[PDB]
Amino acid sequence: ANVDEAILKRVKGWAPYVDAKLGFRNHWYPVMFSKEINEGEPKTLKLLGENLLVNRIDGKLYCLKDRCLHRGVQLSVKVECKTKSTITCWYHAWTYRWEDGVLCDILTNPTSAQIGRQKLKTYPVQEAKGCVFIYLGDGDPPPLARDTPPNFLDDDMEILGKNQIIKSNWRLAVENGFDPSHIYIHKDSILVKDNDLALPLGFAPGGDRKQQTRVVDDDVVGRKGVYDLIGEHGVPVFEGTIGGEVVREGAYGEKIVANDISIWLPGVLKVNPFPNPDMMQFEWYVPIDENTHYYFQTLGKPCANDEERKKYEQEFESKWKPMALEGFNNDDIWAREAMVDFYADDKGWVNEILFESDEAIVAWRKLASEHNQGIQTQAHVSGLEHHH
Amino acid sequence: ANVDEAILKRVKGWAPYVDAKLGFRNHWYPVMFSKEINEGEPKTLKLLGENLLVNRIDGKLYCLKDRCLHRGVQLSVKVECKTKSTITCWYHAWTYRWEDGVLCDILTNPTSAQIGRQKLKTYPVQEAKGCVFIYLGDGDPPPLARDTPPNFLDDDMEILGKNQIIKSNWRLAVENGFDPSHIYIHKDSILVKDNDLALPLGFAPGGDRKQQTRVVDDDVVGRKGVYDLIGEHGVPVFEGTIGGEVVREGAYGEKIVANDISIWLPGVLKVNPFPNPDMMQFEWYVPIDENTHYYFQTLGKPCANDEERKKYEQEFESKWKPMALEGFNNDDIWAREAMVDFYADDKGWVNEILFESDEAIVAWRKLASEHNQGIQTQAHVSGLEHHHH
Amino acid sequence: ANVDEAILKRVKGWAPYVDAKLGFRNHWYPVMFSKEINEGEPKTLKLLGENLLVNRIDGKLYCLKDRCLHRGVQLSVKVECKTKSTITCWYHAWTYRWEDGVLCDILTNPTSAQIGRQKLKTYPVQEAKGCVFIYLGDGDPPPLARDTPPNFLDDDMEILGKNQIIKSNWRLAVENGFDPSHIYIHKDSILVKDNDLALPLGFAPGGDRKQQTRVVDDDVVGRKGVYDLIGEHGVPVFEGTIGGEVVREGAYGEKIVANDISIWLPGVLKVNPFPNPDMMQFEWYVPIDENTHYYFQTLGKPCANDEERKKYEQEFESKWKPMALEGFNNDDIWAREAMVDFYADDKGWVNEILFESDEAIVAWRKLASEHNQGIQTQAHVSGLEHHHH
Amino acid sequence: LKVCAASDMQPGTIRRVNRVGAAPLAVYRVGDQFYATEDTCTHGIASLSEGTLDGDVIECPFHGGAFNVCTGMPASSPCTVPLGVFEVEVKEGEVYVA
Amino acid sequence: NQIWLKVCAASDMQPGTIRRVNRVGAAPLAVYRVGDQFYATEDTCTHGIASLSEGTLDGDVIECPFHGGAFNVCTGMPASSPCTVPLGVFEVEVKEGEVYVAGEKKLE
Ligand code: FES
Ligand code: FES
Ligand code: FES
Ligand code: FES
Ligand code: FES
Ligand SMILES: [Fe+2]
Ligand SMILES: [Fe+2]
Ligand SMILES: [Fe+2]
Repeated sequence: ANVDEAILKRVKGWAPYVDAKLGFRNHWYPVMFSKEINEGEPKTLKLLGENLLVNRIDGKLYCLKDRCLHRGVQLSVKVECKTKSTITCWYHAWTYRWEDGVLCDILTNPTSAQIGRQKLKTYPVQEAKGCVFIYLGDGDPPPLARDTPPNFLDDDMEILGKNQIIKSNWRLAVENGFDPSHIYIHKDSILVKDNDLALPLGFAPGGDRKQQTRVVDDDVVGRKGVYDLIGEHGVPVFEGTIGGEVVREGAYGEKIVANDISIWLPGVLKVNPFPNPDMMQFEWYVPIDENTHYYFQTLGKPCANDEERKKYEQEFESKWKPMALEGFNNDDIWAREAMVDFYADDKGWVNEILFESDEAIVAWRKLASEHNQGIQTQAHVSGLEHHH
Repeated sequence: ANVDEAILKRVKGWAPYVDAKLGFRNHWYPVMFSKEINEGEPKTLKLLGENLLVNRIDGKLYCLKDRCLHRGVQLSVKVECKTKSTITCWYHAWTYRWEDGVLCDILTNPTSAQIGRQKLKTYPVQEAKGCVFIYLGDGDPPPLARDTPPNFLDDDMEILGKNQIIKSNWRLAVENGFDPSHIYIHKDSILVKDNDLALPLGFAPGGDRKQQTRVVDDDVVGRKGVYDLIGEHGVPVFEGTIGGEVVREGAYGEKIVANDISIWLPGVLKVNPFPNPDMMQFEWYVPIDENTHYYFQTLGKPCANDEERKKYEQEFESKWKPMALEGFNNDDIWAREAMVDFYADDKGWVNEILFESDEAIVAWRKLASEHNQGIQTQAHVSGLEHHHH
Repeated sequence: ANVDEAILKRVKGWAPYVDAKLGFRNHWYPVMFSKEINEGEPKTLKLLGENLLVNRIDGKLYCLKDRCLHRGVQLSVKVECKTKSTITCWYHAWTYRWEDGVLCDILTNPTSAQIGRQKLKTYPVQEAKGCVFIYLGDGDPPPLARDTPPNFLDDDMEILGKNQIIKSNWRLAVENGFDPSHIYIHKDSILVKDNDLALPLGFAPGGDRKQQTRVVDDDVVGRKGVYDLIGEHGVPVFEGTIGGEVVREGAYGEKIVANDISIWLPGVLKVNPFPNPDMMQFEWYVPIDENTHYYFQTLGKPCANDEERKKYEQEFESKWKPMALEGFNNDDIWAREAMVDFYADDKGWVNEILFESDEAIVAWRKLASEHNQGIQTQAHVSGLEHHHH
Repeated sequence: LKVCAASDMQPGTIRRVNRVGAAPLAVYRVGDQFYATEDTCTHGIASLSEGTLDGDVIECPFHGGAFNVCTGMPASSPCTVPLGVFEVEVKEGEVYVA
Repeated sequence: NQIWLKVCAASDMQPGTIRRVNRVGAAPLAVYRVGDQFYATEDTCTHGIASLSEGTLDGDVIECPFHGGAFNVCTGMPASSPCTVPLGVFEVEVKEGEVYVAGEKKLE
């Protein structure tokens, strides 16, 4: 419980999601690209409120908690990797194996009874598509595929990305990403004009509530997500009016994009196709703490051979990165930030006034609340508590 | 309750005033000068903790709460006034009317069930004496005169002044203003020498407790305030001694000023005459948040024709602003700031050791406790009371 | 009650020490060097969370609380020392005697009933060895000797040092200083090579719990302290191994330093001999607030006369201060800072996993818990709270 | 000096006693016992005769400080300075005080 | 006298007391009497350097005096945080009113 019991009892339907200010434990989360972490060059990051160290040893990634068992310092204050397989705390030289985190030696007292009798927390790490995934959870991990949107892991699918740190709770970033009506903020986006995109200002919902989304609960690999289907029965708005006077128009353009929008646990959005008809955008909102998340952006594109990979690498670099990942998504960044104050005291969850297009977000909240693998608490961060 | 109930239980005399950290709700407050806001150029400010938007439409001022009803963003992050009489939230284009804050359009869903069924909070605005006054309150406003001191609104009274954000709670500003012994801090003001003021170091009180003040509960216009009457039975002190020896003297100039000192709800001091016998000073201490106030200073002078107005505005800009509003009151700004730490944990309200001239401050605390029109609460700020359903 | 009662319930061995986040009241603390305070030039500092004003009057030091009794302002905002023996508050001119804090005059009301019936808190001040000590406690102070390590006050001992503000709780600095195994952080210090020191990586302890330390609670002048005796039955570690392979060696010099290490209430370390075999280091970790301390470093060397003392001041300014007080103890500063997050929520005091050399710290924590002269609380800072039966 | 009569005030009540150009007193009845102190709180300028009695303890209306009406001892923070006590005597059921 | 260590007589320990056994050249042990039953663990808390024989026995639960961690004396399994590492359990045998404790722990 990260949130006052009085607030959780009022949002009955999706209490678990409101409680998860630190994110969901027992999922995989991308933290960096494979190229950012070199052989014997440990890197620091915070994930779900926990300081971690990642190292590459004979090509394989390892993840230790960046907190000495002894006096709780970060080892990364001064990294001492004295053998290929170990790290030695700078303070009193408690030495841990990267493989299993066992306290295998203490240079300051080789006779100590603690030797062999303590273990630093380790997390599983996996590389896929030149992305580094950490299983921030306990016990054997599930397959990575369960926590990836469909198609991300496809053999021919070429993944290129951008990662950065953003000052909002991860959940504000998720809701903004999946908000069908938020595309208003993108109306002056330079990608629109320049890649000649069709973009409505909004949607008149048609059909009934249940036809606004498809809640996915039946994926063979265990994925849990929601498709936004507002486009199927609803009418795209291209002329916004104030008392029947046209004040603003949509983007009239030839390229049809973002037919297929899905949010997945633990917090990754898939937009097919985007930002061009032969590409899709996979973007995670990875919880760093209460107030912060990684905006982990990737663009996927099928490529048969090296001649087409090199081609895609080129226009990612010179077109899609600057124009889409930045020129489009930067408005999402400040939109996320604009929501911090209303949600800061956990009261926004009670005090918001939702409208018709928010059914997509309501379906994500309910899906997140019933199919997440655990609530990260301050107890996981500082040390689990329990009295007899 | 903005304050630990253990502190409030101890301050029986004036608990509501100690609670009033964010200010008194359902009162008029000035926030800026008429000339500071142009037609169709909306301004952001914070008042009693609330983010507000102000606009001039066809010469008339309107005030919306600067928080979209939907996801609670500030409209002001990206102002989209898309027709003369509306504002559109930059996020999902919910569109509000300045005039009544009715939700009237949504450009992202013209067919929404919300349109016409929701209302952004609004506050009454009113220009008077070149000043913008907001009623930070619910329901129909009272007349402005209830929350202005005597003679502020007199037709002949030309009001000139200035405004800035001071980093102190509004109550520390009020008490410093109305504090009869605080004149000690002014003893070296350029104003005292260069305008030949008589300024004692303080007063040795005489008479009984009741005589130290006149509590105004009887004003026909409904005004509530306190006059400082320490001078009526008091002995002015012009020689400061330590152990018999004179260490400081008062100012022995010709011009007697400040014969009439009054503080009024919601927090406005009147000093008459000041800083010259033909003039009076009206100053507000307007709550922005718990740590901040507008120091809204004005000087008044009766001006029966357009020659006298021009004569006044010239000596305001050349003499009285820089000599009085700055060269005298600048010492009041850092005096206020110096009380912050002692009152910041709310324990100063228990631990202060008062002396006899603080009778006037105690009278103001009781007055303010009994006759305020409401306590602003963090509940009002985060918007959990007296909105539209 | 500085700490969650549930944490204090868990640390049965040393609850008072874990509570002593603001430090121990009723002890002497060094705050500055004699040469930094000149005749009639009052100096401001914070000690145990209290703002203090120190002044030198006819060469002698006095200390008042920097907080006027009336509205809780720092006198230091505008110092008005109008007679030799008094200070006048710049606000309403309450006037206090340095010698006893008595409210002896008010310039703004020389008839006040408060005159002679109120008292500003004073603290005793003593100079020794060019160092200013303040007794942050109540009533008659003990001799300075009780709260200084053996030999600091010796007639022959020339004391040179420096002082700075470090961002950690004082207890993290104490424990780092007395920690036998922290010597590992010093392995590559410029001073170990440039002064040919012997320096192990650590110690393999021998003997039982009781032989790891000597708990001094029987000194003739009342000092309470712990000697680190890990070296007496313990083997120094000169070869650091991982999986039986040598990955680091200690330093093999002829100079034996730091044989004799003791920590003393209220938090002062004695390291003998250091940094040279003819010298001692005395260092204080003085609590400023819960996040901050003075790192008050001194080096002692017996000089018998003017001649010696001037050579020592040259090798202090040229070698010892830069090579040792900076080049060695800089590692201690960032080591202390590295423990702040773990202890910041007080959880560290429950979750730490100790090993054998931590017997010395445990002995310190119990000694401090049992022989401190009182816990400083936030109530001592703002004003003591007590309700009747 | 004359104040009032034994049954002119009840158990657990206070009574201000002004004086010909002198600092006012406060008279308390604790059961059928009578005590006198200064009216002014030693912690500021409050009138204790406007406070709440609780057995032998007068609580100051300003900041919630308190004194024992017998001894004058501070009983509650923030009071630290003891209260001036005056000698009290009732002859023929007429309360006089010194 | 290494396989089985002679401790004391069974009636020379009140139900809910603890006795520390110092073995030479190895870690001390703690022997607890829970009602009529006897149990033994390592004396040294697995969370630090505390002696569990100076803790509080509450039925079959030993509370460490350092940080308030605790263990089931029967299983050696942690019973309160911050303890997470199981105590070594040592077989005790009461042979002829006489308490013997194993000189080596059960295999983890
Ligand atoms: S803090 Fe890491 S070994 Fe001591
Ligand atoms: S937050 Fe203003 S329209 Fe959605
Ligand atoms: S605050 Fe110092 S005299 Fe009033
Ligand atoms: S004036 Fe009586 S308690 Fe402060
Ligand atoms: S040493 Fe036993 S709980 Fe920490
Ligand atoms: Fe977007
Ligand atoms: Fe003033
Ligand atoms: Fe050190």
